Amino acid sequence: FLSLDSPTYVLYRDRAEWADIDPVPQNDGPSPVVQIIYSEKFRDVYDYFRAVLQRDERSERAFKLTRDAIELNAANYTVWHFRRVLLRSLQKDLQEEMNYITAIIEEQPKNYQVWHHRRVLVEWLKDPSQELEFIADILNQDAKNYHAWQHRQWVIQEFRLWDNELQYVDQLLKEDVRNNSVWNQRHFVISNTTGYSDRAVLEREVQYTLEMIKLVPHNESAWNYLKGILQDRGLSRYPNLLNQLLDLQPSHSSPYLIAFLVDIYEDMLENQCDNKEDILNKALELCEILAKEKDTIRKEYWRYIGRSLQSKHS
Amino acid sequence: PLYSLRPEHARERLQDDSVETVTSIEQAKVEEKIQEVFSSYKFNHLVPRLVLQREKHFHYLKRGLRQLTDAYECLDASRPWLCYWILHSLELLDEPIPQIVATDVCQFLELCQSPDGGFGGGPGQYPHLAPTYAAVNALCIIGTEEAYNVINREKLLQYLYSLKQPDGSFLMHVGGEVDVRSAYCAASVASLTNIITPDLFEGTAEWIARCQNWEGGIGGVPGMEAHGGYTFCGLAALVILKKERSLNLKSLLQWVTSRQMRFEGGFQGRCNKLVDGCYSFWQAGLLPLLHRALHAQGDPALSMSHWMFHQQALQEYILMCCQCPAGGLLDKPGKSRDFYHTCYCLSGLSIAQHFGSGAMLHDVVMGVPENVLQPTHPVYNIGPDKVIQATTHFLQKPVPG
Ligand SMILES: Cn1cncc1[C@@](O)(c1ccc(C#N)cc1)c1cc2cc([N+](=O)[O-])cc(-c3cccc(C#N)c3)c2o1
Ligand SMILES: CC(C)=CCC/C(C)=C/CC/C(C)=C/COP(=O)(O)OP(=O)(O)O
Ligand SMILES: [Zn+2]
Repeated sequence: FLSLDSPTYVLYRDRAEWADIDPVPQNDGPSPVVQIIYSEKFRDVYDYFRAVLQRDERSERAFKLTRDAIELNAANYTVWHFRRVLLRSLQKDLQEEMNYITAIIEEQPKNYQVWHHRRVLVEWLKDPSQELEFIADILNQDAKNYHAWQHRQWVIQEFRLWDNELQYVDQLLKEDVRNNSVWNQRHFVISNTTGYSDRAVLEREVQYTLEMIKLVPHNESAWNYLKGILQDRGLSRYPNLLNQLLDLQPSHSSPYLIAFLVDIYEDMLENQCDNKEDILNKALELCEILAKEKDTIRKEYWRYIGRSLQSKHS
Repeated sequence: PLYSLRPEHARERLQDDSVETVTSIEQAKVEEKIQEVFSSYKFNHLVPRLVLQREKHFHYLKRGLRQLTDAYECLDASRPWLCYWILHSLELLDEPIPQIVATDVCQFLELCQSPDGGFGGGPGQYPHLAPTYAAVNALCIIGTEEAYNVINREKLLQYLYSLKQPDGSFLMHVGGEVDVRSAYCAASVASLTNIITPDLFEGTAEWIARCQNWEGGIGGVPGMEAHGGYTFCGLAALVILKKERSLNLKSLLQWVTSRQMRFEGGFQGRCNKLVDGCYSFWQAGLLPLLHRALHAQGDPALSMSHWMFHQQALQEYILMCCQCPAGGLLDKPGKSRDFYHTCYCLSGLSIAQHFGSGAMLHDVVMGVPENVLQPTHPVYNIGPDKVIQATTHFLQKPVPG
């Protein structure tokens, strides 16, 4: 009722309807460690939360108090737990609670507790009606919010709402083709619907990826996706890729293309390829160029790949 | 002399292919800000000297260990973390914990401990795996008989069982959520206190491997994007259970090494995201783990003196961009200091300057020699000596039941 940041907000020790209860201050012991000098509002709210928690008072005023406790520290899982106890015990309208959590997540989307609470509600009501849309609004403010994507995957898996997700992925990929979260979502939707075994789908996917790479040669996400959907069955299983990549090396080059080439060669050297002698050298040359010129930040890694490749193909 | 200041380094700046998106723009903004720090010496006509501000960082920590301003009201449910972060930072800086401080910390974590097992975020708070990991670790850094006895081992095992799921995962807390962090937290406290029963981690190693995805890294739960925080938790957990082999170690190695920023020198937590000082530990700390995993697998190509990441560059990023002149470390220039970042920036620096693969031992200390920190164990992130000492101590007692 009385907002925590309202001009007429009153501390709990000054509220008539709370005179009967004596607050229970926090016991940090005689010689405090990492002692936080809480503000007046803060310790007032928690001193009374502790009182209500100890007495295990499952009242409406207690319910209202948890909201204030949550607003002061949305990360206090103990308060969230007590609130869920009250929600059930007091038989509170859960849609009303859905409205409430919607609001708190908007305010603090990078918090574990607020999302878990929403999950519990959706689970209770067995209703995912507003999930995909709510998440889209959060993702519209932060396209890479980890909690939001995890909640989205959960809702889709549990209630089987796959039909329109690949489209949503395309929308966001168009907005920012560098959004690694969307590429992950793309792989999430495809592998749980059609799969990457249907050659028509693998075809479509590699063409799209190669297409995005032509457009943004230095976007590591498109590359990681191409590697991830092909490394499964082995890169050497696809003979045309090798040279096709070599085709855009004089123009669409990047240390990302060079590295994929090395990845294709080491799979070749591992699957009995013709002229193994020449390929091992091609690989060791690319490794050297990477470690010394094109991608020196990973020099230790590239010298390792060079060595290991020798160690087993010399 | 300094990798980040050489002229060739300028070539490492982002190439956006003239296609602008939120990602490229934000990566460019941070890069522009890091370039300023790098060039500030040439700009102010001073010869660069990389100095870790020990004294400043010490006061900051020494005080925080005792009291904090209302700025930390949001960590009222994370006090055992505060103990751990600070005690560990001081540990890395090689600053002693007066026995009177150690006992007060011990007494404080006692109040945090739940009657039913584990530790809560503060006095009277329900138990949770994150603060439980922090407390046990904090108590282990102290390493006295007093600290060790604080831990009720039978109840801890009991609490761990109450969180275990049939699919092998663990809940973070009762009525709480599940993700790979809980797997690590549980494995970490269980191993150190020697309470691992034959079926405690039944299927855990398998659940964690389900979290490894197409990128090569590990996500919070199966299907999620690869992230440095969760990947460290996953691999480290597996190292504890001796099941690292359950992962495609090669794609993981390729993933983490690619997380180091060619320009900044530090690490990002996810592909196409921004660098951040704390990932100097979560991401770079994975290298010692893979080095060990591969070596025990008999890998003949492993370096004899370095980890598979640019140690020099990570130390330059931390030393030039992550220190607050007032004390404490941080995400990146422009961001505010906090103990969490102070703890992991120092932990990360430690890793970057200390190599060890069996009998071999090679260091790399950028800047002044006084910068060298105490070594940290890549699995628990507490002193290797604290690890050995605590495990040896808890093996004197049998596993509960
Ligand atoms: C993404 N990111 C990158 N750099 C920082 C972040 C976090 O947003 C983040 C990191 C880890 C996890 C998980 N799990 C969740 C969020 C983050 C910010 C932050 C600030 C403080 N502080 O002291 O002001 C303490 C913690 C804190 C509190 C309790 C536990 C842990 C842990 N672990 C960290 C902070 O955590
Ligand atoms: C032991 C333990 C508790 C380990 C966990 C370590 C850890 C750092 C986890 C972070 C998980 C997370 C929610 C990241 C996304 O936040 P963000 O989007 O703000 O981060 P980002 O932008 O850098 O990816
Ligand atoms: Zn950080």
